Amino acid sequence: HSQDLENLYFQGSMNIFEMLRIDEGLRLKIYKDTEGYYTIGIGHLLTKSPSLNAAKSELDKAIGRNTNGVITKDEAEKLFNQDVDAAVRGILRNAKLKPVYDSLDAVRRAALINMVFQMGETGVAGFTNSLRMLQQKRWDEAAVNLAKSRWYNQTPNRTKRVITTFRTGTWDAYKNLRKKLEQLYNRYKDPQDENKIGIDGIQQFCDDLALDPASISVLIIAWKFRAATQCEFSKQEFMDGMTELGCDSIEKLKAQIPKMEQELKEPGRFKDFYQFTFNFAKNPGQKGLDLEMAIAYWNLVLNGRFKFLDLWNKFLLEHHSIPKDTWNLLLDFSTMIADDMSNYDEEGAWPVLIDDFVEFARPQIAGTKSTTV
Ligand SMILES: CCN1C(=O)[C@@H](NC(=O)c2cccc(C)c2)[C@@H](c2ccc(F)cc2)c2c(C)nn([C@@H]3CC=CCC3)c21
Repeated sequence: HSQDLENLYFQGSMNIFEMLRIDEGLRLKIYKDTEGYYTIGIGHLLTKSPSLNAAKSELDKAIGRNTNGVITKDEAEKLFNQDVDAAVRGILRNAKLKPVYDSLDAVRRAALINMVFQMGETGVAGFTNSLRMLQQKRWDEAAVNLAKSRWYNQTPNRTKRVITTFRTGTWDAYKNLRKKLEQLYNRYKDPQDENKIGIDGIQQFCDDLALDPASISVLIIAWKFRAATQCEFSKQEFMDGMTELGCDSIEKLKAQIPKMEQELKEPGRFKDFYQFTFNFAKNPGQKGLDLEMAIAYWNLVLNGRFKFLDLWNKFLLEHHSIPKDTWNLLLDFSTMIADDMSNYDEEGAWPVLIDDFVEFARPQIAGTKSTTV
């Protein structure tokens, strides 16, 4: 088949796909991009349709099988290589980019393609002076000029690697990035399972970040890393997370923590974090979340947000598993409920647990109403 990766075995192992895997990241399951559009692989837009089934239909046509929205790394490379061929055709039609592209060696061509993926042809074509320097093989001067640009300020770590590629004509910046992340992962990995960081490694990670391991900030990091389960941090989770956060060091990750915290000020992002917590805390082998574990995580994530959290604790402690829908709807209850619960709609199809809670809260509510200020 024309797309077979065996047709590229004459190339080096480092290539444009592996470059963008480092600079942008790779997703093997359909996800929504910044604009809400279904995407997979390295930034491959599937459709603007709101229908996941439509996105799956487009993916199946492009891959050649029924994927149910999940592909392999090799399949993602085939999709990406088609996108590269299209980007190169565009470069070759562009009077502002063709001369420099033609003049460049293969490694530096990859750096230019990287730029086009990030900012489009129009954006790259704006770099008139730097492109002329590249065409003249004035590598150090091009590197200096590119570093003065807004591009550098927008994505400093990616831009530094692309600039180093123009400066040297080698893959050194990508070899160095990979080694840094490998050596950092090796500081944390479980000595008995190289595929994960265990509890001791998570503790070392927290210590290196100057985080109380009991801070909600730890769970915020797990959310940003899309961690599947508490007490484990898989190698893929660590590498994908450091990539998506643009960090190759603990110092850089430490600087990102306040930005992750700030994201939660949006109710939509807090809801995402709140819903993530359920699947993260649940035992993989169980369908629901044990009540005691639910209470612990509820107290971490809802303290200061749910005005009836203390009453909720008392209600549950006098109770005898929590499904996902009950977990999710507690946040909606917290958002709508009046300070005295007077606006609760019993016909609203809330979980029985919440119906019972509203009834249980009646003595406390009444007592407060008869208490002097
Ligand atoms: C504070 C809530 N938390 C967690 O967020 C856990 N994090 C994870 O595993 C983890 C997984 C992947 C990636 C990252 C960054 C974290 C885990 C834990 C915390 C600190 C620690 F160094 C080791 C483990 C844990 C434990 C054992 N308990 N919980 C408590 C649960 C409920 C309330 C308070 C804390 C925590």
